[PDB]
Amino acid sequence: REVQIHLVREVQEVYRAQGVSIHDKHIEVIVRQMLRRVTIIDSGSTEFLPGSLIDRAEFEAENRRVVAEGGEPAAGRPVLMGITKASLATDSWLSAAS
Amino acid sequence: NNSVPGAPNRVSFAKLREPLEVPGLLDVQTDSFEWLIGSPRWRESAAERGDVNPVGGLEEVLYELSPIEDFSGSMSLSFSDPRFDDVKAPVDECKDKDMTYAAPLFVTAEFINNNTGEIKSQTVFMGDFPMMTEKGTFIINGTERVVVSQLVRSPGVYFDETIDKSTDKTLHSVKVIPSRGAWLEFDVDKRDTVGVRIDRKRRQPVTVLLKALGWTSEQIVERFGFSEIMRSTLEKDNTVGTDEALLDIYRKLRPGEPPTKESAQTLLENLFFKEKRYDLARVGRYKVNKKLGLHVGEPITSSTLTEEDVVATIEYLVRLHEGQTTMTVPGGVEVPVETDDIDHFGNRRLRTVGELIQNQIRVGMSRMERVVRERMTTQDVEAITPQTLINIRPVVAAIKEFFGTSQLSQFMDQNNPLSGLTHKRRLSALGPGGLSRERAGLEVRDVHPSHYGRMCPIETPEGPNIGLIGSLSVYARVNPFGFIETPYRKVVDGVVSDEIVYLTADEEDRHVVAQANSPIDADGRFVEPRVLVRRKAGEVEYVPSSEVDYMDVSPRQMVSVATAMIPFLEHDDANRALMGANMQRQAVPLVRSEAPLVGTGMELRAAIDAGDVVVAEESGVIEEVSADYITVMHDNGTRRTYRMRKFARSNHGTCANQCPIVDAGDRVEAGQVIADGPCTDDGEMALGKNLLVAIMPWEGHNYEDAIILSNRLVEEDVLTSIHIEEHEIDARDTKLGAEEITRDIPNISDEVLADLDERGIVRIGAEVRDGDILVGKVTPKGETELTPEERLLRAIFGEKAREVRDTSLKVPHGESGKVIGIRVFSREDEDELPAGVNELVRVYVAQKRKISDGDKLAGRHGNKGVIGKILPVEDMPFLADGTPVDIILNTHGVPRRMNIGQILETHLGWCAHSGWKVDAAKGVPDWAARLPDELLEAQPNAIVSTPVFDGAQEAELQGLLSCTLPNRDGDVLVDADGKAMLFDGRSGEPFPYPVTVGYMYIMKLHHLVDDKIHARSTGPYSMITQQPLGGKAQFGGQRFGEMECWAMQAYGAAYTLQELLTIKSDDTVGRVKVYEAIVKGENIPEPGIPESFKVLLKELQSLCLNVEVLSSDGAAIELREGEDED
Amino acid sequence: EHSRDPVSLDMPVGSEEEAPLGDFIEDAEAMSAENAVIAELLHTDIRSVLATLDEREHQVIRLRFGLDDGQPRTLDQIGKLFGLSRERVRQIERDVMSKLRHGERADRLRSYA
Amino acid sequence: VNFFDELRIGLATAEDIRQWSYGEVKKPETINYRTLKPEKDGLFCEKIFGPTRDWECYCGKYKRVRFKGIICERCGVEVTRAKVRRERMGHIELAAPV
Amino acid sequence: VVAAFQQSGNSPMGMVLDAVPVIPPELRPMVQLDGGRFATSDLNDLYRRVINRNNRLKRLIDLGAPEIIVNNEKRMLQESVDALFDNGRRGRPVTGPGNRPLKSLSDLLKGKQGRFRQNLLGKRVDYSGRSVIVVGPQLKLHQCGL
Ligand SMILES: [Zn+2]
Repeated sequence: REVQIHLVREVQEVYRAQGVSIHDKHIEVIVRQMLRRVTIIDSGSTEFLPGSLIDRAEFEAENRRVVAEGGEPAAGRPVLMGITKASLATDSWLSAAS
Repeated sequence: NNSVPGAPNRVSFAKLREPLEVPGLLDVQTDSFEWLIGSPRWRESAAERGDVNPVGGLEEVLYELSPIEDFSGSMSLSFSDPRFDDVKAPVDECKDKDMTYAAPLFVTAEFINNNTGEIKSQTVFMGDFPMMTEKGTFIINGTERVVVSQLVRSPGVYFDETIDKSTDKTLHSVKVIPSRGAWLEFDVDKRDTVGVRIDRKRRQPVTVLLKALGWTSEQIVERFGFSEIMRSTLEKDNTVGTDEALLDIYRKLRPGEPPTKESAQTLLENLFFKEKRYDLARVGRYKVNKKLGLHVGEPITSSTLTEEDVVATIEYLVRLHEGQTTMTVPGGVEVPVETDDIDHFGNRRLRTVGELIQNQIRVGMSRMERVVRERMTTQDVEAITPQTLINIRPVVAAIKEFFGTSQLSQFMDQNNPLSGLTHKRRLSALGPGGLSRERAGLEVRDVHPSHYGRMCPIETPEGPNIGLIGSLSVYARVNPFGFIETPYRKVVDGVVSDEIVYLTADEEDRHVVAQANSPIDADGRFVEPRVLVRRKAGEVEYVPSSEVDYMDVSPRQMVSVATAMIPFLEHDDANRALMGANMQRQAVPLVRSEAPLVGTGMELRAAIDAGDVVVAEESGVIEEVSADYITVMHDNGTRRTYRMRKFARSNHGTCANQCPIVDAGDRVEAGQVIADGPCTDDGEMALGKNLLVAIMPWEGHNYEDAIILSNRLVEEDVLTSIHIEEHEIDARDTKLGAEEITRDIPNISDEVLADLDERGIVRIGAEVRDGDILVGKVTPKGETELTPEERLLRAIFGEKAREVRDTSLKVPHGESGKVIGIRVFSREDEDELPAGVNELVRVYVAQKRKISDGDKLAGRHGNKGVIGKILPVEDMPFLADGTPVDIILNTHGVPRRMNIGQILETHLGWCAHSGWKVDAAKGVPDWAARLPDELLEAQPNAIVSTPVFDGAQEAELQGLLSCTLPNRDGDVLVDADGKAMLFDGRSGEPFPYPVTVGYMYIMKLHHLVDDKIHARSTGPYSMITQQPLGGKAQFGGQRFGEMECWAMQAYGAAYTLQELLTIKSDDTVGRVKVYEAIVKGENIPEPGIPESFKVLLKELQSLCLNVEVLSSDGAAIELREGEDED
Repeated sequence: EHSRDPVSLDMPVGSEEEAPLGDFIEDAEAMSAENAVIAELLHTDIRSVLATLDEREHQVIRLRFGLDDGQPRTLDQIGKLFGLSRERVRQIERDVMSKLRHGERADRLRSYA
Repeated sequence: VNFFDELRIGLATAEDIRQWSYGEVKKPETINYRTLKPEKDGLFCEKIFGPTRDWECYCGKYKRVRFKGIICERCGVEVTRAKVRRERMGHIELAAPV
Repeated sequence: VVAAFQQSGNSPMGMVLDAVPVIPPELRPMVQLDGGRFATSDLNDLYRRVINRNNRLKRLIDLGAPEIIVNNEKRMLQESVDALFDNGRRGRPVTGPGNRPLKSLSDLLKGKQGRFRQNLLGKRVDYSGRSVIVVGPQLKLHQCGL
């Protein structure tokens, strides 16, 4: 939450100082896509190799489900990416070609 | 003081006398070529400049090359003494006949035959050299070409330095830059491993290379005993020994080769002492000598780098790194120790036409001598003659390529005389041998304090090529080496002196330069105790009047030709003046030209030197004058006829006319103007008309830079312009048969062929429109498949097979107007047509364009605009005397853009038009004390001049506006403030408040609406991509980029986006179906799969990448499909 | 002309937005929809019109010309095949052309010229 | 119609390449120097890629659309739409793997 | 990488080719531009080298040339296929008449002038047109004068 406050405050401070104004949600829609990834340390029972970034949708729910069957949970902590890396990681090959 | 006899006397507000007259404006181009060909005039001029043994351009390229050996010394060839011959045909003939203005070049080669001893020498034809007409334009292949001078780094030594960030320690790096050869970067590192990096190879400490040069350890220590870092490096080096050093150098330079001592010596000599492999021009040697102060007295010789220079460089580097301010190399004078900057115009030379052509000839000669050397070493020796040795294919090929493809051989744009003149004065920075756009860092596009008087800072293209293209100032001159000089007049002791001396950037820094506007007593004494000055490096500060050493010549020294004719330029901003300068080169010549009421003194000289006007060569009396030619009877009894062209198409389309101004029986003095080319009136440049401007926002029709024009301009041809289009078609012999131009075409009515003449080409004076037939051309289709039913039809009627097709020239869409003239080149009469063609006819069609909505107008101060509306005359607001204002300008764009100059021009324009009479009964009013005594009274429609940076002051304008003469009705229209009471044209009641009125000089830019209009319902398509495109048959589609695609997505408009990409751009079956549905009443069908995707899929499969378009159930969809309509 | 080495389409032309010369090439051909309708109409019309004429003359047209097997038979050759003389073919063609320009044949075939 | 749920890209085994091809290219010739017609079994062969002009056959025996979808004995060129020349592919069967 | 192949959707045998495909002639047209001058795309040149060298090898292997000859020929064939799929990827690119590198098969997808970049640049639509604009104050907010 605090990093989200920082990013929105910093960007908005830049624009307002220059005169223009844009509503926050137009910036929050970006930081949301910038921040939806969880980094991992150890797999333990997860197929994906350690250190590989996995998004909440694939990580949190699947890991919880694997815990239900009996597999040990994997350790993951929030990570922040850039507008370039976030796209490259999840974009499809058609889009990534250009 | 008017230099040209027949000048229109325009009283000027100038208050400072100019000691130096403007030099020949286009001498930048002509002098360089005169040097190239070794013309007598250049040699005579070089006699005064102070050169004992000057050498021409060609006399240098083929002198240095000679003698050429055969690797054995038994055969040598030498040529020298190049001479030209009378040009084959005059300029006009070579322009009409599509020839190339040239002269044949002969050189005197001699063969020595060292073994036998007998010699053989005779002249050898070298090729037809493209000569330069008197106006500085090359007529290559019938098109006037101008080669723009180029800015390039000066070869030499540049003691660059940089400051480290992590260590905060200064790192110096000298970088020897020769004309051709290797680089010798002696960079010093925080590690103290001062090392060489020959050819950017792995860095090696300089001690190794120095020892490889043979310097003894004792000699190095004793000489460099005063440099601590040198000693530490010497004691820290690992590799030692001359033989070991050179072997290491040999391995580093060319690794993987036998490390033999003799091989290393050959490389060392081949790299530093070989006069062919490694070479710097005479300019480079001069710079190196001056920088290092070596052989300062010796004249420029032995271009190749010498070892004493290298050791001097290393001494300079170490001494600088110590921090010493001055150093003295033994055997030479002392020189200052300081870092150097490339952008400084002391280090950026100028290579004019002579230098550019000379290099191309050098490459041609280099190739030729390679062939002659091969032939000499292989051909027989007993009966070898130079003719059989010397070859001319490479030289002629080289010169032709330069004028046909080189980026520095550009189509001379002839929009108007000013555009031509400025193009010759250009200073391009990009091109071969120069920084490209991407490599050009922002640091080089900026202005430098060394541009003052050498290169105008205001005039430059506004587009991406900003800062890479400039222009010589008015007074700038190019010294023989290439550095741009600028006049100054010295001060012997605090007193100005008449004689002037030309100083370059290097000589400027040492001295101290005053300013022109600084007041001076009549006897030359500086009235003030301190005067504003320009110090060494862009620093300006007051100094005692005695310390001043140099003073400028005129305040207009820093401005180019275009910028020098913007009145009240001292009141505009740099941005506007830049746009004002760049739009005077886009004006279009009108039918009738009028000299501006207010304009600087540069109007007249720019017109005379532009070459548009014809000027009498010698004094005489005009015996007969006609609209075609004028003949002047000289005082020596010899007649001369001045043939002057009428309605001749320029390069860019605008017409060119020369109407004589003199009358029969009138004496004319030498140098006077005889006829006025385009954009000229009485011999002074006139790019536009005078319009009665009113500055107020009118009903929103002039909203945000739009303009409103009275209908008087349209109906009285005030701003009417002529434009000439050239259409050409050629008849070529095909495999099937020979194409022939003929009046008979298959299945066309006699009405469509009514205007065609007997020859099959439209007759002069026939008014054509978009689509009519200009040239009746039939091509043969005899050996083509004939349908069985079709040739049966031929037999049924007895109808002629008539296989011949009809590729008949037609007026491209949007063209019209009379057919002024037609030229037909026929090989049957031996007209020298290109190989493969027989008949080549070009038809010129002329249209007289008026001014309408969408055309661009603009003043001289960068106040652009587009004609928003053209109101009838009665709707325009009119002064109290019934005169309707001819144009209206919005007042919201004057203060924000900060070009108040145009307001000043309007005020002075009215005062010039009305005529004033300063009150003199009670003496000159205080504000008029400085006005010239002959400027106190002017008649109506008087012409006035306000030279840039020295002209009418604010006090003077305020005085004149209150002293204007009354109207013929006896009433003064404008009040003391310049505002007048206007009557509304529609309402009829006066506007509540007074409004500004005056005459502003308005040009007509070439961004006309008629050119910018496109529409495409359906037209020809591409072949590889299947996308719209058409050459004026259908205008062609407008790109729908990615940014437009984002906009459509943002709206959520999914159907519209699909149509714009699929149905009407690529989907071939879609395009046919939609056009059949629209023509009928049926609904437009659904789109298909874009052809772009299928191409991508069928080209991705070719790289051996199995690509499948899966569907639900994981089953591939067969993209190939075929359905037969109907 | 044979000695000429063909130019490459990938070469940029006049530095026009780095557009290869092949981009500007105009297909300006392959209007399959137009060709099919014209071919169907004209070929069927001539076949039907020839059928309305004398059937033997229809064979003469096919052989004199080659509507089926090519090889346009000359006057003497077609006379040999039909047993007639070389001089009879000219008159036969004169009759065919005269017939083709009258009646419904003209109404159908007035176009296609 | 236009349902393309997903799009797969995979390495093309040599068997696949033969399946795509409608023939084999066996000669380096491009076009005849007199007739300006694609040469037999050449890099522009009409037999492999397709007919040059719509509803032609390279012999003339099937110049009319009345015969369509028919492969000719004289030449083997399918009598069909000319734009099929833009989609049909051939393969060069190498004698040494690369 | 091994796991990537372990999914075994496609065997690793695809890395070595036994038959290269040729794009349809239309995508590499042989047009005769006006003036009797023939124009061809570089793809035709690159394919000719591959076909010619392969045919020579077929003839040469049948003849029974020594080992060095066949080895050199296969090296030429491999180099030609290398140039076809990517020119300039390795070594000095094969050059044209003006020392201009040939546009190989993969050069249609890479760089600013590629299929993917071109798709970004946009497609030239129909039923369009452009012209200068001039302010008209007599219009309503939902009108434009053509
Ligand atoms: Zn056939």
